[PDB]
Amino acid sequence: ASQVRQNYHEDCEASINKQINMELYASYVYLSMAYYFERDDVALPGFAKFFKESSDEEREHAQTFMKYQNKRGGRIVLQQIAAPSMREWGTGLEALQAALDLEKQVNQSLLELHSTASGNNDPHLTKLLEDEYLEEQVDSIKKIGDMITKLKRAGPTGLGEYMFDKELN
Amino acid sequence: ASQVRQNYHEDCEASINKQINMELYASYVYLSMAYYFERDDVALPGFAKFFKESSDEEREHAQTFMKYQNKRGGRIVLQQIAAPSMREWGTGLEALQAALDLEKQVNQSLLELHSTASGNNDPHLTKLLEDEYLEEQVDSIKKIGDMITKLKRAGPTGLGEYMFDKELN
Amino acid sequence: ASQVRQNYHEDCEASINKQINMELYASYVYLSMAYYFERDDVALPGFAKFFKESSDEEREHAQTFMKYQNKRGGRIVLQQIAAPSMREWGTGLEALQAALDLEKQVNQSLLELHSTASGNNDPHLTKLLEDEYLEEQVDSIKKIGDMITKLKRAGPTGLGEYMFDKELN
Amino acid sequence: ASQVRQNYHEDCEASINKQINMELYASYVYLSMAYYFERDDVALPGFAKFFKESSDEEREHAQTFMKYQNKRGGRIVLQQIAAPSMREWGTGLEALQAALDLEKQVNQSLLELHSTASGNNDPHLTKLLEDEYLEEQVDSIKKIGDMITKLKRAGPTGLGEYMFDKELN
Ligand SMILES: [Cl-]
Ligand SMILES: [Mg+2]
Ligand SMILES: [Mg+2]
Ligand SMILES: [Mg+2]
Ligand SMILES: [Mg+2]
Repeated sequence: ASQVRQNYHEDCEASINKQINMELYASYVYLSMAYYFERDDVALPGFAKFFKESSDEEREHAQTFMKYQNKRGGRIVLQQIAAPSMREWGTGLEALQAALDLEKQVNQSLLELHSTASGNNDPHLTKLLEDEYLEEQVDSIKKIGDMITKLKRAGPTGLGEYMFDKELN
Repeated sequence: ASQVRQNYHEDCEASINKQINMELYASYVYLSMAYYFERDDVALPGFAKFFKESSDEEREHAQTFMKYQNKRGGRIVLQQIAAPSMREWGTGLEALQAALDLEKQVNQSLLELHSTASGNNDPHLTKLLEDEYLEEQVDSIKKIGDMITKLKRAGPTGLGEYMFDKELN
Repeated sequence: ASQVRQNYHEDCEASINKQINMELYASYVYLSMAYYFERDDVALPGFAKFFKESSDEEREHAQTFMKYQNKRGGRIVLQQIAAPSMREWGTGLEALQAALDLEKQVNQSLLELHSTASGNNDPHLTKLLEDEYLEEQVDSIKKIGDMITKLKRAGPTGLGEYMFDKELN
Repeated sequence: ASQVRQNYHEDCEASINKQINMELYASYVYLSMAYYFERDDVALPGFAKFFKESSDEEREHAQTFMKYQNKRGGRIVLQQIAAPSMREWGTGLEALQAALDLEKQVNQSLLELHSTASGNNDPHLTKLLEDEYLEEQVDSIKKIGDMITKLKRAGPTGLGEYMFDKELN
């Protein structure tokens, strides 16, 4: 084992590798959305910027798990990053709804990782998950939920979508 | 011939003079649009400003071709600048659609001159076209396409046109 | 077709989608290398920083192609990003040798795209490739070649690798 | 009991007293190392500085536990600080290896305290341990592991030790 490894269960190590891939996948979904909103026939620059920033944040979250794996003496195993399932994301509202679903899927995986860490009596890992992942995940879900409600109020299509996008920019 | 002339084909020289006239014509079209949008019964100051700036940019493009003709030792031949095809340009959307078509007509002319320059083995001229014209032309076409999509989303008439115009201003 | 599309061949559009994927793959390879060099049993922070920066630059290159696709009215079609071919990259020298080979593979792909663009008489695309890709690619290959020579001189293992890494940091 | 005491188990109080002593001992070990590296026949000022700083940090960790004991209404019971096990610490590498082992021994003790606190349903104490101790302990172990790898690469004796020490200074 690594000279640094202590109290680090193989199941936690393996689950962190799976979570790295999930965060990279989420980053790729948001990158797809960002550039979809820059198509000449879509032209929603506020949505584009929101998803660009979201993509960067998910990549940073993946990198924090990679750093964490090394800190604990685990070994990073990277796998293929699947392309998002659709080429086009529909209306701004449909993209936000897909993002909300994805954020909750990621949250569920993080909570399952927390359960694995707790069951293996790894408080360093439960602290990481609580402070660096679960907190931001709840804030992200709340933000997207607010945005969905605001967009339903404004529009969600036509002038209201145009105005909502401008406030988002 | 001019003491400076070297590798400069008469067909390229003549086509440059045609491009100068086309750019001056485009400048005149956009000047007409700019002041149409300042009529008391139109009153779209964002559209007016957009077309004023566009008119100035096309005049600058014409001047860069005039400077180029002199750099290569060709002789500038200026001709009449045709009146724009319309006295009144309709809605903001109709003006943008006319602008998109004009920008694509200009792009086609520039690409045809690029072909003439390539066929005459004139890389100084292909460089000029690529760097000083074709690049900005694609960016302009993309910008106007985005604007058309945004205006169709906002409006394209009534309150949405009013709001889109303000964002443009 | 898109309202903006002009002189943009479907084969060029498809090849741009391939290049986006290749750039994202290169970004992933360099990300893998960066964190390999942060393992507690590797501990080469100069190499880690070099590959982190390289990863970010390749992702930016991918994003510029995504923006380009939209500018021309093509449609981004993302593909799965393959896993890097190795979990462990060996010595610093072996990683640089792998990077040199990857940079030359990317260069070959860019030159093939350039040939496709030239054969389809698309000077906007040849300009993009020359100015935004081929130039930086030659500079990157020269930099890595220099680094390989310097590391062979210093080391390439032991104290020389330790000292070379410091200079890189 | 103290007027402030609430949900504070006597076993946790006693274990905090043990940890205070362990931290003071670690501080003394690192103080011994620091001055060993300032002997005229050792003369490794980077190692000396690293261990001086480490000694101060361990004393601060002990003081935070003393403050904590008082915050909860426990009573500080100090114990003799044992002499370090060696008068002479050998090579820089041997000292780092001894430090790694000591850091892991302290980590094990902190994890045992965490288990005691968790079993006694004391989340204020688990929070202290996670945030103020376990986090820095993993970072310290990773840093020392990196240093051991770097020193093995550089040297670990002779010129490599001289150069590694300079980088540490
Ligand atoms: Cl006329
Ligand atoms: Mg263990
Ligand atoms: Mg609606
Ligand atoms: Mg065409
Ligand atoms: Mg009580």
